[PDB]
Amino acid sequence: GKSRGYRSGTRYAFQRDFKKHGAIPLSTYLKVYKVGDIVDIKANGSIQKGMPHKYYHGKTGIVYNVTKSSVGVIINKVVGNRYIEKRVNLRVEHVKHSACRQEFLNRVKSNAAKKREAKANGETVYLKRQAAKPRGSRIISTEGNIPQTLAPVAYETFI
Amino acid sequence: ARRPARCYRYCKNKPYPKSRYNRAVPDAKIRIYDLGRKKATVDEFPLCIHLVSNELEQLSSEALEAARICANKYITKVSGRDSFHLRVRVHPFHVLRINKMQGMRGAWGKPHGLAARVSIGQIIMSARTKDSNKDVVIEGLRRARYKFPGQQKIIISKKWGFTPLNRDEYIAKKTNGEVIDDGAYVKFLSRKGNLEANLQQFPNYQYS
Amino acid sequence: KSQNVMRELRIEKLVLNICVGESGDRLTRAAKVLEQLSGQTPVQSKARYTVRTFGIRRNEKIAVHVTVRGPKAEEILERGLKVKEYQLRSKNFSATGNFGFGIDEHIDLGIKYDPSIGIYGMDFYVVMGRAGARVTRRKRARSTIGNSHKTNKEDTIQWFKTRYDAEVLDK
Amino acid sequence: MQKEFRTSAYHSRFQTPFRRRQEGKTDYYQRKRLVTQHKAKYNSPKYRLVVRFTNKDIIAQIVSAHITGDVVFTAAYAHELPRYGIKYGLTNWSAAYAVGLLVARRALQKLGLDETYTGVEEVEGEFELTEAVEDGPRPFKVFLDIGLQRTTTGARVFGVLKGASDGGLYVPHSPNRFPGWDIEAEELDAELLRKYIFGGHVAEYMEELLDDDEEKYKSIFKNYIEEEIESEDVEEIYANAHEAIRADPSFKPTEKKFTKEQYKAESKKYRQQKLTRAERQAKVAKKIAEFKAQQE
Amino acid sequence: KNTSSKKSDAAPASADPAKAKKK
RNA sequence: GAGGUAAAGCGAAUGAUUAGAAGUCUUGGGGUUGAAAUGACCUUAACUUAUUCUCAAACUUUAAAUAUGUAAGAAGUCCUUGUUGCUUAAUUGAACGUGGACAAUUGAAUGAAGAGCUUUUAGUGGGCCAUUUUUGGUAAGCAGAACUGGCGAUGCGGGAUGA
RNA sequence: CCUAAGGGGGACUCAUGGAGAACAGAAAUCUCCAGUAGAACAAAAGGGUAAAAGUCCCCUUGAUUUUGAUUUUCAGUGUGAA
RNA sequence: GGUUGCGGCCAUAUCUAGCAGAAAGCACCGUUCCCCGUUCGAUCAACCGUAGUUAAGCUGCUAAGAGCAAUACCGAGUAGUGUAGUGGGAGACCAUACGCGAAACUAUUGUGCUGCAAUCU
Ligand SMILES: [Mg+2]
Ligand SMILES: [Mg+2]
Ligand SMILES: [Mg+2]
Ligand SMILES: [Mg+2]
Ligand SMILES: [Mg+2]
Ligand SMILES: [Mg+2]
Ligand SMILES: [Mg+2]
Ligand SMILES: [Mg+2]
Ligand SMILES: [Mg+2]
Ligand SMILES: [Mg+2]
Ligand SMILES: [Mg+2]
Ligand SMILES: [Mg+2]
Ligand SMILES: [Mg+2]
Ligand SMILES: [Mg+2]
Ligand SMILES: [Mg+2]
Ligand SMILES: [Mg+2]
Ligand SMILES: [Mg+2]
Ligand SMILES: [Mg+2]
Ligand SMILES: [Mg+2]
Ligand SMILES: [Mg+2]
Ligand SMILES: [Mg+2]
Ligand SMILES: [Mg+2]
Ligand SMILES: [Mg+2]
Ligand SMILES: [Mg+2]
Ligand SMILES: [Mg+2]
Ligand SMILES: [Mg+2]
Ligand SMILES: [Mg+2]
Ligand SMILES: [Mg+2]
Ligand SMILES: [Mg+2]
Ligand SMILES: [Mg+2]
Ligand SMILES: [Mg+2]
Ligand SMILES: [Mg+2]
Ligand SMILES: [Mg+2]
Ligand SMILES: [Mg+2]
Ligand SMILES: [Mg+2]
Ligand SMILES: [Mg+2]
Ligand SMILES: [Mg+2]
Ligand SMILES: [Mg+2]
Ligand SMILES: [Mg+2]
Ligand SMILES: [Mg+2]
Ligand SMILES: [Mg+2]
Ligand SMILES: [Mg+2]
Ligand SMILES: [Mg+2]
Ligand SMILES: [Mg+2]
Ligand SMILES: [Mg+2]
Ligand SMILES: [Mg+2]
Ligand SMILES: [Mg+2]
Ligand SMILES: [Mg+2]
Ligand SMILES: [Mg+2]
Ligand SMILES: [Mg+2]
Ligand SMILES: [Mg+2]
Ligand SMILES: [Mg+2]
Ligand SMILES: [Mg+2]
Ligand SMILES: [Mg+2]
Ligand SMILES: [Mg+2]
Ligand SMILES: [Mg+2]
Repeated sequence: GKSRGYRSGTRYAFQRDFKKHGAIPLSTYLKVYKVGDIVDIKANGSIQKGMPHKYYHGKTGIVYNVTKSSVGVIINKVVGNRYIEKRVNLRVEHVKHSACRQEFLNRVKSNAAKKREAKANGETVYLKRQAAKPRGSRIISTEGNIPQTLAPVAYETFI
Repeated sequence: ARRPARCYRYCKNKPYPKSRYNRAVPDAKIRIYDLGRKKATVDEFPLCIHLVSNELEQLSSEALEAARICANKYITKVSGRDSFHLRVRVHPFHVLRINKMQGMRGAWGKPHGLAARVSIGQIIMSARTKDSNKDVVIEGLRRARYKFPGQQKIIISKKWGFTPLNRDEYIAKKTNGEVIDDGAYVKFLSRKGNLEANLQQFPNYQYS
Repeated sequence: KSQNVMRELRIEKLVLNICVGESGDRLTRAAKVLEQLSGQTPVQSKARYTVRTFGIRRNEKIAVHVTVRGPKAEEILERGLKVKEYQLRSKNFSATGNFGFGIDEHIDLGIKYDPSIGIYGMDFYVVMGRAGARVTRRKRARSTIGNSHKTNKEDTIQWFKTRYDAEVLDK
Repeated sequence: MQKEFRTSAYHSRFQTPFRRRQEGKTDYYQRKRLVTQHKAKYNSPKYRLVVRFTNKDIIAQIVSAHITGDVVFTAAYAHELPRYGIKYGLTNWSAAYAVGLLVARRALQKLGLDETYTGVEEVEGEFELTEAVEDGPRPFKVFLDIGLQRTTTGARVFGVLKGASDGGLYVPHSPNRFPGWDIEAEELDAELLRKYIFGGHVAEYMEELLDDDEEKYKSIFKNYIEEEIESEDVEEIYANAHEAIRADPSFKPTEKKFTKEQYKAESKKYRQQKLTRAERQAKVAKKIAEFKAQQE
Repeated sequence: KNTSSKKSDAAPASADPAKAKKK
């Protein structure tokens, strides 16, 4: 007999963290979600209402609706050869703001601050990010660091 | 009754132990893992000799029992029953299955026997004895090697008996009062925890 | 200071138990005896499970017990110690500083005998404690009692011997 | 021979509760239900009337909760009452009523809703809720937070409730926990509630005890005796206190006999400070050597 | 009148462990 | 961000599991110390304590690799103040806006016979093989799954010969 | 299968161990301490739950009405369930 | 800086055993007419702040403490793994190449930080 229920295979996914069971810290209920916010989805096993399906555990999406205790999040799911827009109603216990927005949002501020400062100084500044480049030339001092010669060691048994 | 061991040599299946899910499992043929003078103190038998597997393989409980009996008999016959402490270091916890005891429909087998799954470098048998009984104990294990399939090496341990310390570090910890007897084994001093209990347990502790 | 006023030992409560093995009229008369002795309506205890050997069944009203505090507890305790002629054993004191004894006839206490009532034996247990036990019993900020403030066997034994001029045996 | 229970694995796998739950001070279930706000009202806060009783004081605070911690809006203490004319019985039910009225009036002064939402100016003990004014801002809405204290008809927390309701704040409530509620005949006897508002029970105890035990009256009611305050003029003590509370509900802090730095320096002289690593290492060496005398 | 209330939860007990004879 | 497989762990929970040592007033028994004591002794067996050997697809604190969700701007960021019957104690917010500022390094790489969209219809709906992961089975040129690449549908050079 | 074993609120805290109390003993009832859940939650198993979701008490019928939106299986059809 | 009320993070805060704690606070503490709840004013309810106490709570310090937390020329570039070969080996399995890379172990350090309001030698 095959089994394919709603929470099948979620034995460990929906578990609470070790030594983290019980009551929900109240910063979860004090956070404010606005339409357009990017949120990570992580089902809390101790709250069974407004709980996401196991597919959305670990997914990140956009808030589109705000209700009394829940937010609506838009997820794009692959169905065959295309994406289908999914609209999941989730209580805020299974939701947390995504930490990706802010890095962008700080880099936007830093670029704006750097551009005006170069504009203030009448010079130019380059704002595009760069991948790590190969390192330049360098000189290695040997005062106190004369090279030590190593050799491969013979085989030994230690039991 | 019992198939040839060649049918069960390799670790082809996941571990299938006794549990709440398989209950009608027979007992392993090997029940005794410590032989000889198992109550001897650590200082009596400094020399340790291992039989080590050079194979990722399964060894039946029948083979374990046979090799244990062979080694024990030979060593007690040649050097006496109180000249060694033999320990079998692998326990057969994996259940083999047999199907016929139609065809392939509903072919999930019944428990048939027990085997230990050994890796490369895993110790199968350990023998702590005196140095003068080396050639005897070695010859005791080399015969036991014949009861096993695959390749095994007889390796003389660098350590004192069944302890994790080398034969020089044990003497250092012994003259420093940093080890005490515990019957067949020993306890080592810890520099952590209740100071008073540690000091009481090791009166001969030359503190520095 | 070990000689502090608030470290004074004194009785917390006295619990009177009559475990009549059956339900019905006999248990009712034991409850009448307890309500007579204490002046308070007692409470009946139900069997937690069924034992055929003891002739009891689950949720059958078996025993009756009552808790008394204050001067009435002191009066009942000395009335019961008179029956024991002020001589307990060392084994009668628990490691937590509580003690108990058991009388065999309730007319020995000094109450009127009724043929309809009959005689019942009775069980006495005294819970000892110093001041400040409310910490462990209040709702908010419940905590534990410090080691020196705890009640133990020796302090209770010495306090009983001093306050009653009695003897604590140990046979 | 039983197994020792308190093993190292027991401590290793132990999950400690929230810090303020292990102190036994916060019921986080009730706190979650009180504080949590409708997510579609976003940053509009819920306001709590925190009511706490100590052995000597009544604390009433208007609080809104945030991630960095709770923030006090206003606060009225029972020890503020002597400024208003109540010097004794700072934990009466009537002292609770006075504290509730004071915190309500002080909050309304801070907001600016003084002339609007005066409240129940003629306290007759009738059940009443602060009704909104047409074509105007709604009354300041506050929900009661009694903490761990049990809900009983006659409890002192609902005295602060009635005071806050009478002070002009809108606090939703029912009258079946007030003193004077007949549970059999489900109506409120407003006469007994008004009696409780103006210290009627204490004055009646004074009168009933005085003619039955003068020595106990002398010990229990000392402060009244050296002030020559009888039962019949208790009511005036509250009626005036009420008036004064409505005249100037603003908070006046106690003038401090020392400055913050002087207080800190004085307190810093006591309380032992942790030993350096070297000191305890020397202690360990001494204890090892001093253990050598019991080698037998 | 009044009676003791079930503080426990062993609804389908009707017996108890550890209660072994010959012990 | 999510995950709970590999590995690892068991003097960490659960479950399995070898050996001694020291202890205890329910020790589980045998003998004698005994008038008997249940109060010692010799013993085995129980537990307790600190250790010891070995394990788990349906155990687990920890915890990969590979693989996976989202973001990397002009539909962006910031400033001011318009609309509502929603919301706030409110002149608070919510959403949608007027007006203004930030100009090509307009905010990573690489590529892009360009991107996007629609209608309509064929054949097919027996599959099989190789590496790796993997299940049943003693195994099978056996049966069954995962990912990819192939044969089928495909000739050419090699493997003599061979999907 | 359940008028509660549904809903709300309140109070309390289980499994088990130790030490004690007449009959009473391995198992009756009473007391204290310890007790991270080692219990209980209708029924398989997993997850979840401790001033509770467990035990007890009080009041109830939200197991109600009108229909939309959404999640799973999915053709993004039905049904069931949420 | 201490203390209280309300908190955020939720053990660097827990657990065990000792010792100390000025001021205020908190607390234990005293009583039962009243609202209220109990077998029991023990809990809960109310009254007094009057008769007493830091004994306990609470707070701080101590411990080659348990636990927890952090760090690393610790173990270990080990186990494992992505990718590769007409590599080795009868096989089981193993080596090498380009990459990623643990857990246990060992050692050291630390043992709540902090927001709003009020108050204090
Ligand atoms: Mg089946
Ligand atoms: Mg299945
Ligand atoms: Mg998880
Ligand atoms: Mg539901
Ligand atoms: Mg859902
Ligand atoms: Mg530029
Ligand atoms: Mg297989
Ligand atoms: Mg055999
Ligand atoms: Mg061989
Ligand atoms: Mg009977
Ligand atoms: Mg915690
Ligand atoms: Mg509540
Ligand atoms: Mg039950
Ligand atoms: Mg594994
Ligand atoms: Mg493994
Ligand atoms: Mg591990
Ligand atoms: Mg004998
Ligand atoms: Mg404006
Ligand atoms: Mg514009
Ligand atoms: Mg980049
Ligand atoms: Mg077509
Ligand atoms: Mg088509
Ligand atoms: Mg077609
Ligand atoms: Mg067709
Ligand atoms: Mg075919
Ligand atoms: Mg066909
Ligand atoms: Mg291929
Ligand atoms: Mg290959
Ligand atoms: Mg096939
Ligand atoms: Mg074809
Ligand atoms: Mg081709
Ligand atoms: Mg060709
Ligand atoms: Mg060819
Ligand atoms: Mg060929
Ligand atoms: Mg239910
Ligand atoms: Mg219900
Ligand atoms: Mg309910
Ligand atoms: Mg409840
Ligand atoms: Mg229905
Ligand atoms: Mg279907
Ligand atoms: Mg559907
Ligand atoms: Mg569909
Ligand atoms: Mg559908
Ligand atoms: Mg449907
Ligand atoms: Mg400082
Ligand atoms: Mg003081
Ligand atoms: Mg009282
Ligand atoms: Mg009270
Ligand atoms: Mg103190
Ligand atoms: Mg003190
Ligand atoms: Mg430590
Ligand atoms: Mg430490
Ligand atoms: Mg590899
Ligand atoms: Mg390959
Ligand atoms: Mg070649
Ligand atoms: Mg490599």
